[PDB]
Amino acid sequence: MPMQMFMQVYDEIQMFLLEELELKFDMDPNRVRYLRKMMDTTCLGGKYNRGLTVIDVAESLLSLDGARRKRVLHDACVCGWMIEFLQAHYLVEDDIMDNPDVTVQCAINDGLLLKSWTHMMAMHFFADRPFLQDLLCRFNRVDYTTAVGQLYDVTSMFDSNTDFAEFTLSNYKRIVKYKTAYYTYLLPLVMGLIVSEALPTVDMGVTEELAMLMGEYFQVQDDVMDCFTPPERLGKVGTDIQDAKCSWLAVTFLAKASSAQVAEFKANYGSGDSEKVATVRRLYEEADLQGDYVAYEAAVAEQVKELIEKLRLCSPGFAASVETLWGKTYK
Amino acid sequence: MPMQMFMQVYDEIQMFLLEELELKFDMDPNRVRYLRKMMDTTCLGGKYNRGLTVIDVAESLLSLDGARRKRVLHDACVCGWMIEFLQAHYLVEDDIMDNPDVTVQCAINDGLLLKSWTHMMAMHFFADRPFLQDLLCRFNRVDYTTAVGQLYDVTSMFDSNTDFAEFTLSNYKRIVKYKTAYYTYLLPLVMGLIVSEALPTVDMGVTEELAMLMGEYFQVQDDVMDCFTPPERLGKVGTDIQDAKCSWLAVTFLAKASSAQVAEFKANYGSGDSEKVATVRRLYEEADLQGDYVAYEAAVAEQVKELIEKLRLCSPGFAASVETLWGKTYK
Ligand SMILES: O=C(O)Cc1c(Cl)sc2ccc(Cl)cc12
Ligand SMILES: O=C(O)Cc1c(Cl)sc2ccc(Cl)cc12
Repeated sequence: MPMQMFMQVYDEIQMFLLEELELKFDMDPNRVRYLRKMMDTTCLGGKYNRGLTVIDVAESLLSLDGARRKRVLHDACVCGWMIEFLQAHYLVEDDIMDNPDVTVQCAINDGLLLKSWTHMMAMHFFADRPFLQDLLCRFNRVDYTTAVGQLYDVTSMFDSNTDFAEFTLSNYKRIVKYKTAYYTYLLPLVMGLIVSEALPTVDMGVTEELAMLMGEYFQVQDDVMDCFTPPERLGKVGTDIQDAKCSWLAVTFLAKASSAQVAEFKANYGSGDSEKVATVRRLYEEADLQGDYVAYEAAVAEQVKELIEKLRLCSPGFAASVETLWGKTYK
Repeated sequence: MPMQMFMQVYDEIQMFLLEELELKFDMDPNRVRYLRKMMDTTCLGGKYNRGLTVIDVAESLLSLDGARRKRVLHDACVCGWMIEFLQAHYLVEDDIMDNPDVTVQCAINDGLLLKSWTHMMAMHFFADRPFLQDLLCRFNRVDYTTAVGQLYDVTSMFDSNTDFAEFTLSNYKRIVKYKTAYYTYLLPLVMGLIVSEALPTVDMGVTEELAMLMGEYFQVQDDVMDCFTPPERLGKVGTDIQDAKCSWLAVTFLAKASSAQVAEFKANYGSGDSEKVATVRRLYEEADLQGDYVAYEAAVAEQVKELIEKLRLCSPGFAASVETLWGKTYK
């Protein structure tokens, strides 16, 4: 029922958006079909973890009358597609960042449309909901937060706009929090609470802390996999070393390497050269970073498991949905 | 007083946005100063016609108590900077469209921040205004409209996503309406009405029609200047011919050229080659398009002058501000 409902609502949102373009925006069929294909290409195919989290949160909060239920679950699905479309928008923007060219014009246009669609679907489906303004404001603030996170990320290896000054655990956590944790972990949880009209019934502090911790757990595992998981298993080519990213491996290595090992890391980091990437990997391996990875994740897991209990004392149904979100990350 | 007030409010908005980043978003001074410079580079230096239109509309509607006045004029300035920042965002996106590259990453990031800033400044300055929701919805709808206009523009010379099928006056007007007229002419006028709480006191039909007509007048003159005004006088290098744009010159020429002249236009349009661009210019000159330009603009001017009178019958103060907006275009 969750996935089936989520896909049924996608068809509903898509038909609304496309009929609106045809009826109110003067769009010709060739362009409508082009946008149907583009929307399917960019919004479908993933795991829908962000979107499905909204549904899971709402169902927990209404179970713990069928007129309110049907409405809350539909609202949860629209909110879920708002986050999936926001994610689709970020992926398009990232694809331009890693590239009279009409393909680049179309990618920029696609990025703008996908973001505009999050507002169009909200303004329509939640038109007479009293939560519309708060939902829009929290969504916009989270989107802004992500752009700020991207600035921190993209400029991590620079400043005074090659320096390893910002290669610290505190800065790594700043990047993860802003760039990923707010829209991936916090926003789905918050949206599920908004639609359920149960936003003031939860300790936001513990929830924000949980979102940041789960985001941190996810990114550390993501960083390790980028470097060590082979492309056929990973589903992409890992480029963090070449890109000179402020990764968990890089910041952890710099705190435990010797002066000559740091000098060796500095001379080989941020290069496309196969042997320099391999030298970096050798340094991570020899510094027993994969042993430290196990313990770091376990300590984060202990903190997550503890905070869910504090949340469960005042918000039991919500804590079980935060538990399922965690199980999807801990997997 | 208008420009002085507008610039004073810019300093206020800038300091709010930058202090918010420093205090609430964990931003380091080097990045705050970088964003201050980027905001100044992208948002300042223009004529502020869109932003100043908001101020001019508000002042007409409150003159025709100092507590309501001071508030309405400040609100007009924030709305004006929302449109100027929206314009700054479109220009950045256009600059990416005409281009581990950190400069491209930063331009994409700049585009996202400038748009997010329109929401951040609205959510703060209008936090307890009853018009906040309507303002956000009308602004978002206009932004979406512009992205749709960009799709029509960028794909005008294509379809089934080189065809001159879409090189028609009706399609030219569709591009102008969506791509330019809604955010340049309609939005400043609408925002000035919103802040003045005088939105239901005007015939929206005549206003929308005026915005579309002024946008059309502006674009026809802009298209002609792109082709015939030399770069030192124009302030840019005119590239419409090379880019194979659906310009007023191209659509007007195709309706009055002979089969062999159309064949000559088709073989030379959309090329960077100096002699092919010159052949296109020769065709426009020989088809007496600059004679037709004079009459087309005069007919549009007659329609504009007439509709302002209809508007003046029920909304006199507003009509004088629509007259000043028109004088800035007719110049
Ligand atoms: O869905 C993604 O993009 C990344 C992703 C995983 Cl991989 S596991 C997981 C668990 C929860 C959430 Cl919200 C996201 C994710
Ligand atoms: O300001 C611009 O970008 C273009 C522009 C002119 Cl050039 S004259 C004029 C008159 C009114 C408005 Cl709203 C815009 C313009």
